[PDB]
Amino acid sequence: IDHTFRDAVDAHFVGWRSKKIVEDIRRRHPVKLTIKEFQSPECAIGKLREMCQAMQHYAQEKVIYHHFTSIVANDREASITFAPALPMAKSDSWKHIKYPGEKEWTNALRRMEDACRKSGRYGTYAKSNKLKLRSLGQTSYRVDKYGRKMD
Amino acid sequence: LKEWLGDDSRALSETIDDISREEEEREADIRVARSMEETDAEREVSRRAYIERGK
Amino acid sequence: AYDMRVVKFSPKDHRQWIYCVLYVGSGKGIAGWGRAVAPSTQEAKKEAIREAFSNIIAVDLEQEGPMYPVRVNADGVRVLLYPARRIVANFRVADILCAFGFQHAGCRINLKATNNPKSPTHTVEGVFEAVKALRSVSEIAASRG
Amino acid sequence: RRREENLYTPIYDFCHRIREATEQRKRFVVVPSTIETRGCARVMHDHGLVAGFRDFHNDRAFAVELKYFQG
Amino acid sequence: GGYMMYHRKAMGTMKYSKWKGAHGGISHFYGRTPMVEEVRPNEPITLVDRRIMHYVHHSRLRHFQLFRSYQEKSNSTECKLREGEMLRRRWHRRLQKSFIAFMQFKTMKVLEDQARLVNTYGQAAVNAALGDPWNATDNVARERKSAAVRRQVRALPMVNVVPKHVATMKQIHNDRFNYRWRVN
Amino acid sequence: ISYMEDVGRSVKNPTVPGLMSTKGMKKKFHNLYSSTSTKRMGFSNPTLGIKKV
Amino acid sequence: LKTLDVREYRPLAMPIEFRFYQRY
Amino acid sequence: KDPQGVQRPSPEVYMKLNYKNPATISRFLTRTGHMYPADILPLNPEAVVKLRVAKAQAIRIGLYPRFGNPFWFRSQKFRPKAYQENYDPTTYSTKRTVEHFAYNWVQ
Amino acid sequence: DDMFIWLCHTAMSVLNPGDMRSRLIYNHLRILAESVASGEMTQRTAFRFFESAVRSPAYREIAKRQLEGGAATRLAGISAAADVMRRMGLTRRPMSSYFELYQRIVERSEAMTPWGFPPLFQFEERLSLEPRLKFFSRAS
Amino acid sequence: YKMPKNMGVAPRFDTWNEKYEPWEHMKRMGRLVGTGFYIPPEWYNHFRMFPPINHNFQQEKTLNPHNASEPTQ
Amino acid sequence: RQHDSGVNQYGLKPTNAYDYINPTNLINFGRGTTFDNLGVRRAGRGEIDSSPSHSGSPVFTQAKLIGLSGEEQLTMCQSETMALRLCMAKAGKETCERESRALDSCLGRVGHLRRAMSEACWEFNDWFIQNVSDNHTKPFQHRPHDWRHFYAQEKLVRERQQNGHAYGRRPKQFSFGARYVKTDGYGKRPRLPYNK
RNA sequence: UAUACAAUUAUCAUAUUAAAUUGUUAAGUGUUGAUUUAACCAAUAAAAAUAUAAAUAAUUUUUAUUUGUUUUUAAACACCAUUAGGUAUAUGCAAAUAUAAAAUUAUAGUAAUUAUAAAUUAUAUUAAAAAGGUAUUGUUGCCCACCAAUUUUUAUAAUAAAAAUAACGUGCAGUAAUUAAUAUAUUUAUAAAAAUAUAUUUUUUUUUUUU
Ligand SMILES: [Mg+2]
Ligand SMILES: [Mg+2]
Ligand SMILES: [Mg+2]
Ligand SMILES: [Mg+2]
Ligand SMILES: [Mg+2]
Ligand SMILES: [Mg+2]
Ligand SMILES: [Mg+2]
Ligand SMILES: [Mg+2]
Ligand SMILES: [Mg+2]
Ligand SMILES: [Mg+2]
Ligand SMILES: [Mg+2]
Ligand SMILES: [Mg+2]
Ligand SMILES: [Mg+2]
Ligand SMILES: [Mg+2]
Ligand SMILES: [Mg+2]
Ligand SMILES: [Mg+2]
Repeated sequence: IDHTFRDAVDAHFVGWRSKKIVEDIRRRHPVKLTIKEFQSPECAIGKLREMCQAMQHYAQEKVIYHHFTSIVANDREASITFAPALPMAKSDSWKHIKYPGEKEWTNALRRMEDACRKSGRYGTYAKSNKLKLRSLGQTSYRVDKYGRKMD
Repeated sequence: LKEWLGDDSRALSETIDDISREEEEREADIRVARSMEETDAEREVSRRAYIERGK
Repeated sequence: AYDMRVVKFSPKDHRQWIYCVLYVGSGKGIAGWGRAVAPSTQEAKKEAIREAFSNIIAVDLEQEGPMYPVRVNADGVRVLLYPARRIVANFRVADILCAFGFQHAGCRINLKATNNPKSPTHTVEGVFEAVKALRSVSEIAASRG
Repeated sequence: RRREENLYTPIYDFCHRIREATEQRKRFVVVPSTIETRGCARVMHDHGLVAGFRDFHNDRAFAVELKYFQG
Repeated sequence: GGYMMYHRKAMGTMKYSKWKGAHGGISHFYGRTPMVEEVRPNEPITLVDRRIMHYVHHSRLRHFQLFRSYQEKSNSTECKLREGEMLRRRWHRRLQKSFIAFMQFKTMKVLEDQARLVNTYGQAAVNAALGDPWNATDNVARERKSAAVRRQVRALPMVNVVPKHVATMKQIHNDRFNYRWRVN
Repeated sequence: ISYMEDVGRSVKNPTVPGLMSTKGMKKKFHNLYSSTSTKRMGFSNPTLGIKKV
Repeated sequence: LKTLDVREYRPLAMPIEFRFYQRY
Repeated sequence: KDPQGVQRPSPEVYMKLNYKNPATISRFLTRTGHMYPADILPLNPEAVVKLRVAKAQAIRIGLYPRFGNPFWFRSQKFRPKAYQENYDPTTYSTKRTVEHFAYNWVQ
Repeated sequence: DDMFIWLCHTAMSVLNPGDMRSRLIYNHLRILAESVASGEMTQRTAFRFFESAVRSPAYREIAKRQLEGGAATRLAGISAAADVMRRMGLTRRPMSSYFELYQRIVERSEAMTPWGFPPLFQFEERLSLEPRLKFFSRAS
Repeated sequence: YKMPKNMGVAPRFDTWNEKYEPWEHMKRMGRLVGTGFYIPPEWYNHFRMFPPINHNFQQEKTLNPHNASEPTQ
Repeated sequence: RQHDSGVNQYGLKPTNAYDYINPTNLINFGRGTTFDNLGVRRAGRGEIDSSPSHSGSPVFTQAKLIGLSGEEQLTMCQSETMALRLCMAKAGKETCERESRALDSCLGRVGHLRRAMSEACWEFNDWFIQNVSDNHTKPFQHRPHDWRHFYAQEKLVRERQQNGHAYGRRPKQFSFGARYVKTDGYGKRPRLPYNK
């Protein structure tokens, strides 16, 4: 099972998708979280960190055990992989929920910075300066269609 | 009226089996339907290609 | 009335065709109406005119107006043509009924004037349909022997 | 068949028999026979709206002959 | 678990699975046997088989059996399919009658043509052209001609084609004998 | 027809099967060449492609 | 429901049954 | 003349459409023992009632098999087997018509 | 030229159009013909005029004294229909009338159900047949 | 929603006859000429005194196949 | 005049009010369309929109009728080909070209036969277009919903039997062996729906 | 602000002159094993056929009666979940499209409408010929829900309901649309929705007058 998601993502998504992925770990499946679409490497890991620090928060309360497997920090892919505990004999012999921590993060971070700097391309896409029409509803002042104030 | 059946059995059976074979290999040349022919690979390819079409 | 309709000859090719509704009349007892869809304005005008001369109706003026109510509907347009002391009608319907030389007719389209459907086309086709359903008194008398 | 429905009368369906038989251009109609119904027939035949009519002293019905002119 | 005989999994071959009923001689199939053919001496069983199969296929029995014996379908889809089948039949019948009513006219024009040939060449001549033995001096000629006609009239066994069964992926129809798409 | 002669029939299938296996090869029809669609406007018909037979 | 039409769809067909339902 | 035959079968046959005539049951079925659809072999409704009832009874008494037509060959005399050599002006067979057309044209 | 088609219909498409030599029915046909030429009438209207024209009281019951299945002989019809085109000035060269009226009938003689016609395609209507398949047409 | 191709131009199968029927033209032309302002065509000059038959009615208006509508056909 | 009354100068002549609002209908019925081809809605033959119709559904099986090129197709010579096949299979010492002569005779005739049948069939297409086909103008009869009114008549009946109550209702399907698996006191066969 | 439905034919929830209800039949062992499936995993496999006639038409059943939910698996299929099971189809309860109605939405104060069907849209093995569009120079077309702000009415249910609405983020539900859709039923749930049981075409058709 592989979950691919974008760089810009709501708190909402983080919540329900976290619960999903953990529910998938509980059933013994392969789990890999992947960002193949990103503005910056830094952002990409911002979200990997978000999703993971939500995941342990939720999966520790329902107490399902999995160990962190693989961090691939790369030009076109920013990804982490988790492996479940095989049996209740595996849960009692090794009882751990094992995650990366500041060292592994920051290290594969600088590794992504250098890996991406070497290829000369720092992201698949970047945000565009376009402003779509936006209503704010009730306002205290004059506002143009894009949601900006009148000088 | 019943059946003529030629004369000797094996000489008839040879013919029947021959023409069954010829029909088998004139059959094998008929176009199948796209769906029968293609794998699940290109099914999923065309699926994503369709979902994303709005861009 | 004049109007514009888009006519698609192909998925690329698009023409602008126009649409005419008119009525030919002479107060001496003969009128007719026509409509057409053509490429140009002049074209649709001429087409509508020969379509209106194809459909010419006449009216027996011995009686000068209908002697009984005619209740008749054109497509979706319910029309009442009834005897009156004078000519009473919508301005357009009125000079259509004048085109026939009716003195005593009176006529109403669709109960309330706000009732759907209402188009200039409908207004014309209605009164012409109604008049075309009208029976002369002589004809009625022979009809009963 | 129910409450909200109209309550029909021999006159009501006498008229509608004749109307529908006139639309289908029939020569004869069999029609309900009551006092005012065959009264109505005699009056219509007076004015010549109807070719003829007869009551056979049949209880239910009697018959009317329709007239067409100029098609 | 217990399966019917026309079920997919019916007669299984596995370490657990064991076939049910008396399987030989006087058997489980005793009064359940739809067809029986005594093989005529010196007749290959391939003609027998293709006769049986042509029969079943043309009368749409093999259609039915294949259809019902594979998947379940609600009585509504069964009705829809059967009545659709029957109404398509009705339509095509009313087409056939038209064709036939025309072909009898064509056949008439032909017979008429034959009449005109008759009064161009005379009746007897035309009969000559059609194989009339006016040259038959004695019975031996007659018996030669009629021996010819005998050797024509004797019917060699017809090998009638049975359309193959098409196995598709998830099997929307196991009635599938062609690759055309169908309305389920 | 030129050169007719009275010579006798041979044994059916005198020819030994070729070294290339025709059996192990799978037949491709629809995607074989590349095509250009003449579709002018609208969504392509779902029954031809995009629909299980 | 949404109070407006999300789609701009005008069919031009006028089946005689839809219009005069008194007679059909 | 009969779109749905009220003529088929002729009267005598009804007598034997009971449970104890396997033969006369059989002349109205297929070679598998199933009935023909109405628009294939049309039967007077009486005959259909009597027939499905018969086959039912006969089956539960053991006088007719649950599948198959045991009299299939014997019954062929009773069915109108139509020779391709004669022409019945009324057929839904489109083959036979064109066959005779062929024949005469070739003549 | 469509005139010849019309006349073909009056001749061959009508069972029992009375005795067509009689000056009465003859005048009916004459007038209607001159009204199909010069466009004063639709072909359909003139045909329905012809078959609905007034002939003689108790027409069918006098028809039982001549005809079995109500099909009269077609000679009077064709002789009258040629006569009318000759006496009216229809053609510049006299023979052409008769020839065309004759020829168009002879060609249709070979057709399946030759003297019956579908009522919609028989005459002018909104939807028509292609010029090859039109009935007494020169292009068949 | 699939429909037979030409339903757009489909004729009215009940009423398409009315337009062409001889009586209609007799009445219409009758009140046209009555005006004094129209020169009567000659067919009118003729059928003026030989008006068409009365009781011939179509099958569209009368839904009876067994009705023998025409004295002629 | 010089052409049809249902077709004027610019296209099909627009009679009903549908034509004036939607005048694409006058000039385009499809990709088989030409200008002479308006008012004749069927287009030429072998051409797009050339197919004749029968009660509204088009006739696309014509060859299958005369038995040229069909699976059910009529075969001219069988006895010959079988006879010759038998000859080939029996022995190699004697070779019979007599059989191959009877056969090639048979074929030589077959050619002309087939051209005849094809010609007669095209005449049938012409006749069918003139005297039968409605030119796609009438409603389909060939699919069950077109007959809905018929089925309605039957549902109505099963309702009046039920005291005019359950419309479209049918008996609950029970089980493969509902009758013999149920104890005394419970319904062993499916009842009328009103009876439940 | 007042100022004239229909009554010959109108599809969602106020039924009504009706003949049913009850039937104890079938099926099962020889032996050493790759069946089913596009693909996984559990693991004996065979099976449950019969009823017409008759019941009279209308006038005070509307608090009465009535519209596919059903004991028994030590019996299966089927379906649901997954090597550990659940369930496996009218003895409780249960009015309800077969139409009596007055412009759309909305619990009957919210927005200003809505709904709709035949024009147009290139590939379905005939001796080339049958096909659909919620789009409207038309699939690079439109649309669908959750997920923020705000606006406004109220009959405040995890977190009230409803209506306006132009962000952000998920997807890809719908236009026969990548396992056809639609309605009811029951279950399921990030969100459109999905699984199963029935009806059904506002889905595209493939056609044995005793073989
Ligand atoms: Mg208004
Ligand atoms: Mg179990
Ligand atoms: Mg709208
Ligand atoms: Mg549309
Ligand atoms: Mg659709
Ligand atoms: Mg179309
Ligand atoms: Mg087309
Ligand atoms: Mg109600
Ligand atoms: Mg509020
Ligand atoms: Mg709210
Ligand atoms: Mg989708
Ligand atoms: Mg779906
Ligand atoms: Mg779908
Ligand atoms: Mg649904
Ligand atoms: Mg969901
Ligand atoms: Mg649902």
